[PDB]
Amino acid sequence: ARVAVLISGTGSNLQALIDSTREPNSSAQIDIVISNKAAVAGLDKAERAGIPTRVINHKLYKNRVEFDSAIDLVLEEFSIDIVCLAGFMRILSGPFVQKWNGKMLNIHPSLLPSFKGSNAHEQALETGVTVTGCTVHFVAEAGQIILQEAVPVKRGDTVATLSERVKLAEHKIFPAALQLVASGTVQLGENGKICWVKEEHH
Repeated sequence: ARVAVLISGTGSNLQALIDSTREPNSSAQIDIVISNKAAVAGLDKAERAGIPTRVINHKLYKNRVEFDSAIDLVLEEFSIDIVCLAGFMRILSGPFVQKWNGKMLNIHPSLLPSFKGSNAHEQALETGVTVTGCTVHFVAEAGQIILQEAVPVKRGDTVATLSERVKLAEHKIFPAALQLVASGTVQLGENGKICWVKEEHH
């Protein structure tokens, strides 16, 4: 499967994703990294790895739909099968999300549905949970969960220490989820729920 990664900044998890696709039995290849912001660290990561990049500036389009259509055109030109969001900070339009239904992944630094939105680590700490984690899910208008990994909150943790621990888990589950979807092992059913598929090819 041909994969695109959309970013807005540092491209958190991008290197983890790249590394996984270099592995022997990978079902995925990262073929393009697209940013809505020029000269961000994630682009440099991609470029240093020899992966094509594109910058699509939202300020050059009339509205959200026009902007997302420009992204989609690039995805079409590169024959992309699957999209991963790595710190993408714009809201994708309904039409874009619908087209990419069951083919676009995102990650969140909590065990959804807990701690939705920004600052999930601070939320976990303020709430006083002893268990948090990360969730990779398909993107919807939210979206069906593919994988989750629980991560302990330790006594004395700061936002930084908890964030680093959750990031190590993300480095593991984002590529694992990508491989599941790229291989066809995990697919979105016609009923809108996750389907674990037994593949014909052995």
